[PDB]
Amino acid sequence: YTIAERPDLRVLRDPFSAKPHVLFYASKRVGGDVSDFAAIKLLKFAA
Amino acid sequence: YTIAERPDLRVLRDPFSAKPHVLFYASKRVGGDVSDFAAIKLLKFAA
Repeated sequence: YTIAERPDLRVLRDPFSAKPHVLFYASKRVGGDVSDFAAIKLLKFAA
Repeated sequence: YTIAERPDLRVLRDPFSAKPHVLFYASKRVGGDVSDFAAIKLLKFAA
């Protein structure tokens, strides 16, 4: 499993959009699916 | 014809209002009309 990420979390705040409120906008961006299909086995409980 | 203007291009980026966007607001200002009415003649195609 290969996770790709950017290791910092961008933070913004704005009295400018809503006037009496502050509205903290924080976001980080991150993603990943499997790189190697032979390296993960699963336990199915059915059969 | 006399053109009056400011020689720049004011850029204001706005992460705040359109929140997942950046929203560059750029505005220069310019005006102008004819200064010497004798120095422009026209070709009318009618009559």
